[PDB]
Amino acid sequence: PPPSETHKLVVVGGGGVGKSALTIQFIQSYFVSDYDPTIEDSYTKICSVDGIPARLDILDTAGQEEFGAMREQYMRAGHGFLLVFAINDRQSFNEVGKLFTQILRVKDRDDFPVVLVGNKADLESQRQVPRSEASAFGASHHVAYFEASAKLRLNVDEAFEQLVRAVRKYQEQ
Ligand SMILES: Nc1nc2c(ncn2[C@@H]2O[C@H](COP(=O)(O)OP(=O)(O)O)[C@@H](O)[C@H]2O)c(=O)[nH]1
Ligand SMILES: [Mg+2]
Repeated sequence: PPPSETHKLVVVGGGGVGKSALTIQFIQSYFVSDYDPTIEDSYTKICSVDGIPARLDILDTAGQEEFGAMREQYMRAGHGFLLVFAINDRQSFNEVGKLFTQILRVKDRDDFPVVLVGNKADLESQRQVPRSEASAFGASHHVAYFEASAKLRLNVDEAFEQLVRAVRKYQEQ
């Protein structure tokens, strides 16, 4: 039952990058390889980060294009964003640039809680975005970057946990 340790988190990124697979890994701790791309759902997880309990309300977006809500709605409501691309899809990496610019336009500041996730780390030979390039993009935006694999449950908890940290330090203002 935490108090202002209740955080509305939004998972955003291009289709097919692993938003559902990542979110389901965090909530359910197993890999779903074929999650209905049309389903946009919110989840809740109560968990401890840095020794402090937190209520996390996580929206797994299906995109505004066909199936989901207009993004400005949940982008305004969101307390923190998990910005996902896939390391074997440069177009998905371009899409996170666009999403980042939109978030900071909606918040009217360049310092809102965001964590960058490059998913599908298990497909190293298929990489299209160098780790150094993705890292630079994160650094230039003052955010943490994780390479994750929803398939192998690598850096799933760690990415979401870091996002909670960013939201906390932000609202220490
Ligand atoms: N190899 C690999 N494939 C993944 C990973 N995460 C998701 N996928 C695959 O990527 C596709 C899209 O994943 P999904 O969770 O539906 O992505 P979403 O559209 O962003 O919600 C599916 O075919 C998944 O099996 C991963 O970590 N590694
Ligand atoms: Mg999905």
